[PDB]
Formats: sequence, C-alpha cells, structure tokens
Amino acid sequence: RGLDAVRKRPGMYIGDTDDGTGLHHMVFEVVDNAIDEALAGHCDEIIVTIHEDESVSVSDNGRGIPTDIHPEEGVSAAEVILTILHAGGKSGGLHGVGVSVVNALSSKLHLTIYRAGQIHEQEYHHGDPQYPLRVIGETDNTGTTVRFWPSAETFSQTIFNVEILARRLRELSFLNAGVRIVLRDERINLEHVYDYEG
Ligand SMILES: CO[C@@H]1[C@@H](OC(N)=O)[C@@H](O)[C@H](Oc2ccc3c(O)c(NC(=O)c4ccc(O)c(CC=C(C)C)c4)c(=O)oc3c2C)OC1(C)C
Repeated sequence: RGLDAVRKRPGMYIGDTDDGTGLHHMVFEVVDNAIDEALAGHCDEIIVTIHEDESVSVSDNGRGIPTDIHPEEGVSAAEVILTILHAGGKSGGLHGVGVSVVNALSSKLHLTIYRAGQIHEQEYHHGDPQYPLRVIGETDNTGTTVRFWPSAETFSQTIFNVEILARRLRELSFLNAGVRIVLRDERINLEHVYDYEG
C-alpha cells in the first residue's frame, strides 16, 4: 500500500508522462540516489546503461543499500527504501523522491546490492516485491545496481533518448567533482565518460 499514492497520481510525482520529461525524470531520480552516495563520500563512479531491451541500469560503487531486516518492519531495509516514500523535502513532478517512485511506475525493476561480501537481489513488478531480498553470491565490491523497465501503462512513450540523458549527465559531472559518470547505449554501441576531478 506504500506505493498506492504514486500509482494513483503518477504525474504529481514524476511529471508529464507524455512529452518524455517524466520518462527521463525516472532515470534522474535513480542517478540522484547514487549522487547522494557520492556527496556522502562513498561513491566515485556511476554507470548509466540503456539496454537493447530499452530498460535502463544505474550502477554505483557506493556502500550498497543496507540489506538487514529491521524487525520493526519485517523486511530488508532495501525493500523499505523501494516500497515506502521517504519523509524529507521534495520535468515537472517532485525532485528528490528517489527510487520508490521509479519502482511504483516500472512494470519491472531489478535491484542488485554488493555489500558485506555478498551479492543480494530483489525483483519488483509495478512496485510489488516478487520475493524477499536474497543472497546469490560473494563479492569483494560494494554498490547498488537498479535496472528498470518503465510501465507502458503509465508512459505513452517508453524509449529513452541518449542525448537528453547525456546532456543532464554532463551537467551532473560538472556539479559533482570527483565522480566518474559513464553513459552506455547498447542500442548504438556508444560509451561516454564524464570525469570532472576539478
Ligand atoms: C536508494 O537508496 C539510497 C542510496 O542510493 C544508493 N544508490 O546508494 C543512497 O542515496 C543513500 O544510501 C544510504 C544512506 C544511508 C546509509 C547509512 O546511514 C548507513 N549506515 C549504517 O550504519 C546502516 C547500516 C544498516 C542499516 O540498515 C542502516 C539503515 C538503512 C537505511 C537508511 C536504508 C544504516 C549505510 O551503511 O548505508 C547508507 C546508505 C547506502 O540513501 C538511500 C539508501 C535512500
């Protein structure tokens, strides 16, 4: 029920769902979550991939979203982040809502966390967890990957424009010294790297 308010008023949260601004806002909200991990001093690389299947991945080398079950809540902290709107201040719509809104408006979302020597994943359909967050391997790395398929029920157009993403990612690179920002478009075999060390 945590995501019901977003399913009911997608436009209020993400912006215009027709003109493509709301659609690209979905990527920017996930990137903003990775930028916060960089501002916290924990992340210095963010990779945005537009996939052949038209889904988008955002991967960071941050701490990784915490995976521990808060008995209070009964589920992994990550599931709380993905299925409950935060309480802080917040293309039209709201700026800084983060991944909960993106989850709600995605037909599918796949979460991978690299944390505490372990690889954890969870899948959502339209914001509903399909199974509890689970361990699937070991890793020496840390960070978070969010891959999402924006809902064809919510957005009249679902094809990401590599130029709109590239232009905003260059602004963010300039605004965030020391963060290596990579954009990959597998549809056209493009890679851009923006690295402003300052
Ligand atoms: C979408 O998640 C975002 C994160 O996005 C990314 N890409 O990392 C990032 O923006 C930021 O991530 C934080 C924000 C706060 C803490 C944080 O305070 C940590 N400190 C702890 O000792 C800790 C350890 C376990 C634990 O369950 C929690 C609370 C869990 C939270 C805040 C989800 C905190 C920690 O390890 O990781 C943190 C992380 C990874 O805030 C989220 C979780 C909403």
